[PDB]
Amino acid sequence: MNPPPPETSNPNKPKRQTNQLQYLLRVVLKTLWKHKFAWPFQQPVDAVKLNLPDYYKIIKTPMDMGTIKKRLENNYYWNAQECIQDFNTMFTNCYIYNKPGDDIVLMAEALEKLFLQKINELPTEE
Ligand SMILES: COc1ccc(-c2cn(C)c(=O)c3cc(C(=O)NC4CCS(=O)(=O)CC4)sc23)cc1OC
Ligand SMILES: [Ca+2]
Repeated sequence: MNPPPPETSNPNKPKRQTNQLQYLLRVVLKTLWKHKFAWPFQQPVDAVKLNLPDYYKIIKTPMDMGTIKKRLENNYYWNAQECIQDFNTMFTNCYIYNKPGDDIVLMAEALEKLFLQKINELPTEE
């Protein structure tokens, strides 16, 4: 079985919007989401459908851009660092689970490169 997906809201977690969080949704996530290689990362890994019975034996901190998108839309994060951590977790999971130089790894590496280019212009907190 698949695990439940990561939460995208939590009534006990303080919510916030900041201009860096806006930029993460409006520019960074937008750019990655529309990229040709986004598709394997737009939703939680369906280990059942993909026949990966060991995926969640190995990956205990799953993350995907669909979750990140909903979190941003829900103002789930307190700061940009929390969101950046989620992107980094998503990339890292892909590197942990897959052989180096598998096509999925190259895709994640391309998205990570673009991610860093886009966050290079993250605005100051105003
Ligand atoms: C909607 O279709 C997909 C949705 C998600 C994925 C996918 C996403 N992510 C993040 C992964 O890490 C991932 C890993 C996958 C995979 O098949 N890996 C195995 C084959 C390559 S390996 O031997 O390096 C490790 C085991 S499929 C997949 C692949 C899909 O189609 C191929
Ligand atoms: Ca392949």
